[PDB]
Amino acid sequence: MATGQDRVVALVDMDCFFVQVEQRQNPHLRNKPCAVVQYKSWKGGGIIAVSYEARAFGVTRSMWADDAKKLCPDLLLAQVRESRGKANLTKYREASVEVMEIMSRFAVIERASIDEAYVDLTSAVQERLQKLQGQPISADLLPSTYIEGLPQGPTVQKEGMRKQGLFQWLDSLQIDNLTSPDLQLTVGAVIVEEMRAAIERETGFQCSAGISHNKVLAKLACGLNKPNRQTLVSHGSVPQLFSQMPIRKIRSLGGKLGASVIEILGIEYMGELTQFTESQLQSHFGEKNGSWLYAMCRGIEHDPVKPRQLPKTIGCSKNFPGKTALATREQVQWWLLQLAQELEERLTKDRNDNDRVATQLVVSIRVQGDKRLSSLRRCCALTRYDAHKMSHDAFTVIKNCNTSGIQTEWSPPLTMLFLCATKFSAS
DNA sequence: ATGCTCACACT
DNA sequence: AGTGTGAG
Repeated sequence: MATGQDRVVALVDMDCFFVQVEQRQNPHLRNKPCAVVQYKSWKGGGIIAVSYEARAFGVTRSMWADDAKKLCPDLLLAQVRESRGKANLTKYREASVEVMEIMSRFAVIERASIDEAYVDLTSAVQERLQKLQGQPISADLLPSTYIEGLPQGPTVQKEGMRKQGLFQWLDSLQIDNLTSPDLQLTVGAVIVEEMRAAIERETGFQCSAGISHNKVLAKLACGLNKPNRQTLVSHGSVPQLFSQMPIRKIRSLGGKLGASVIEILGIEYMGELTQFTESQLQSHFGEKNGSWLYAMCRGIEHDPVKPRQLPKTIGCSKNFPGKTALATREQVQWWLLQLAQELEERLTKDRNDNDRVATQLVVSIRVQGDKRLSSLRRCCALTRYDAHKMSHDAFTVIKNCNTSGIQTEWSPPLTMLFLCATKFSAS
C-alpha cells in the first residue's frame, strides 16, 4: 500500500496579514486590538482582518466596524487605501511579494493567496539530511514547533506541553534511517523554522505554518497552533486527528460537497469516511471526488505544489449593493473606466516586473435581483494596455444586457462590475 | 450592504 | 466560451 508519505509539504499563513502590514507601518498599533476596515462611511466600514488581541473580544472578519466597537470599545482601526472610488490593495500585494521572495530562497513556492503559500520541501529536506552526517536533531532547532498528538501517556502551561510533546517525538526519532517519513517531516520543520525566522528578521512579519506530507494536511496543521507557531502532522497522527475532525474543516469540503458528504453518508467526522469502499464514495460523489475522499480520509492526497509564485489573472471589481446599484448608462461607463484605469496600472507594472502580457479581457456583471455571484461573463481581446479602450471594449460586450428601452437608462441596475485580464504570454 | 479578489472543474 | 464552486 502506498501511504502518502512521499513528500514534505508546508503551508505558511501570515497571521492577520493586513493588520501586520499596518502595524509595521504605524507602531502605535502594535500589540493592540486592531482591525483593518474598508469603506468607513457604511456602518464604520467592513472589517477584513483582525489582530489576535481584538479576536479575544469576539471581533471577526466580515463584521461591521460599528458592531466590532460594541464588542471591543478600545478597538483601533486602519483603513484600506481608496483610489478611484474603490479599495486599493497595492500595499498588501507589495508586502506579499516581500515575503514570497524570501520564502523562494528556501524551497519551491506555490502562492495560494495574498497571505498564504504552499512550500514543497522534499528536495530541501534531502540536501539537509546529507549535511547531517547522522547527528541528532536538537529541540533547540524547533523552538516554536508543536507535534500534533503529543504529549501522550503515563504540566499545566502551554509551553510545557509543547516541549514535552517535542521531547517525546525527538527521543523516539529513528535518525539512522534517512528514508523515514517522520525524520523527513522533522527536518522539514527545522527548515520551516529557519524560513519563518528569515521572514520575521527581514520583514518584521510573523506567520504560522503546518508541515505534513501533502497540502491538505499542511493546511489543517497550520491552523492547529496560532499565532506565530508551527505544527507537524505526521502520517501516524491522522487516525486520532481525523476521529473528531468535522468534515467541513478539510480543504474543499467547507461548502456544498462537504455538506452532501455529511448528509448522504450520515457522518460528522473525517475519519468515519474510512468505512466506505472507494466504489461507494464514487457512486455518491463521482469518480474524481470519490477517489479523492477515499484517499484523503486516510491522510493521502497528491495535489502537487505548483511552481507558481505569480497570479495567473489580474482582476479589478466593485460591488454596488442596495440603493447604490448603477441604473444609468454613463454611470456604468464611468465605473468601467475606473476599474480599467486601476487594471491598466497593475498590468503595466506586471509587464515591467514579470516579463509577460495579458491577451484576454474578461468582463463580468451582476444585475439587481439575481442571486449568484456573477450574472454573466463575456470576454474580448486585450490588445493594448489602454484604460479607455479596455473600458470601451468591456461596455461593448455587455451593452446588450440593458433591458431598458431607453438608451441612457440602465435596467436592471448593475450590482457588480468586474474586469479581469488573463491568458498571459511571455513578453 | 463586510468586500475584493483568485484558482479549478464541468459542460 | 460560459457557469458553478471553494477559498482567503
